[PDB]
Amino acid sequence: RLAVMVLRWSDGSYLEDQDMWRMSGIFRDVSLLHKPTTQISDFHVATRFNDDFSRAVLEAEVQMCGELRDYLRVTVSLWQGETQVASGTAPFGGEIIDERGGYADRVTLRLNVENPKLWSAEIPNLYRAVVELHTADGTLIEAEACDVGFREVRIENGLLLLNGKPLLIRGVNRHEHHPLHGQVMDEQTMVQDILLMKQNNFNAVRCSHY
Amino acid sequence: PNHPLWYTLCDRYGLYVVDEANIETHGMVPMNRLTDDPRWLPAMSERVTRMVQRDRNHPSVIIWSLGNESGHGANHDALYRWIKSVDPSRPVQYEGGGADTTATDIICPMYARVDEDQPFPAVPKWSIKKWLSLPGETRPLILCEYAHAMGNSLGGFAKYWQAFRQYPRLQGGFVWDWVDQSLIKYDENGNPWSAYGGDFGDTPNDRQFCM
Ligand SMILES: O=C1O[C@H](CO)[C@H](O)[C@H](O)[C@H]1O
Ligand SMILES: [Mg+2]
Ligand code: NA
Ligand code: NA
Repeated sequence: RLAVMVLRWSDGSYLEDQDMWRMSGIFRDVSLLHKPTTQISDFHVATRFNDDFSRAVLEAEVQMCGELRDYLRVTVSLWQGETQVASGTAPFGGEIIDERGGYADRVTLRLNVENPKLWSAEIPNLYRAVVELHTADGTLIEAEACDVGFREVRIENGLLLLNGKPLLIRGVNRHEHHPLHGQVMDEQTMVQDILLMKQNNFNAVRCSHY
Repeated sequence: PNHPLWYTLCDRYGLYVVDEANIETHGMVPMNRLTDDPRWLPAMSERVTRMVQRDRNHPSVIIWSLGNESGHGANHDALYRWIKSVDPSRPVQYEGGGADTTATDIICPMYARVDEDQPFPAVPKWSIKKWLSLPGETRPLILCEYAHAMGNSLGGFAKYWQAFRQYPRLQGGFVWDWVDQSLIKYDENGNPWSAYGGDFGDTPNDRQFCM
């Protein structure tokens, strides 16, 4: 048995003065997650590009918790639909970063990607990154994963660029609001909103204000 | 460069002066044909250097100009730098080649409009408000020529002034121009009348465009 005591007002309320209905409760999902003792505790995915975006490097930093052992490995594999386009395998032990050494509980994988299909609102090309924590000899301990969008966002000479091209933001602010369920969101409502937005020539959304 | 007394009078009466080199090559095709030519650098140099040597002590002169309507040639860049080295006390401007070249400290277009772009190839005349904020642009904007006062004219003059007052980096401009270039001729009865191009049997000529 779980018991959860939810306070409507807290010191947190001073930082939550959004122009919206003031409600309270357990209003998003509750889940139970099982992870192994030796586990992926964090991963970051970055994509960097050459000048014309014909070459990319995917860089995945992976952190673990548990006891560190020589046989442990991370394999990051990148997939374009059903095709594995790149893969890399390494033991833990990051590069030296200071006088005390480096992170023995982290590893960074770097994968080369030629002619990456680029992500934008116009063409949302996605790859799948799979992060496998495993023994060298082939025992999968656990896997985590994400969708990867190959895109560069930068401000250069006063312009916001996406893959080297200046954006024109056709945007809207969107609160999480339902007339029957209040601030509880569901997949159907989210999809309905995205459809209507894109059908009405929006390409951007601001998460007002959370 | 004007008659020497002009500068004395502007010193004493109080007017800001743009002192401009006697270099205009408008009729060349393209406009920079002579000004990009190193053979013409000596002649151009003298028209710039000898002006600065003459007029540098006048407080009324606040800006040096490299001339007018001669495109943008490497000779302009060389002479822009000469002035900056010899006289750091005054900005240098020049409009040729699109009003915002490397040979000018001030965005100094001629007849750029307030709100309307005129996107001519190579040498566009942007809306003055738009011009200030083009990616990477930081310079002040003062039109070397604007509000062409030919005959019944100066329509839209207030639009420039509203913009000048609203935009810090829009620091005004110079109207074109002060006085009609008409000349006195006399009829059969010795009565004087105002003449323009073509009235002296001069041909080809551009008629009333001098007024
Ligand atoms: O300034 C704002 O204008 C909106 C007016 O409805 C709303 O209050 C937004 O949350 C706030 O950022
Ligand atoms: Mg508010
Ligand atoms: Na101003
Ligand atoms: Na004229």
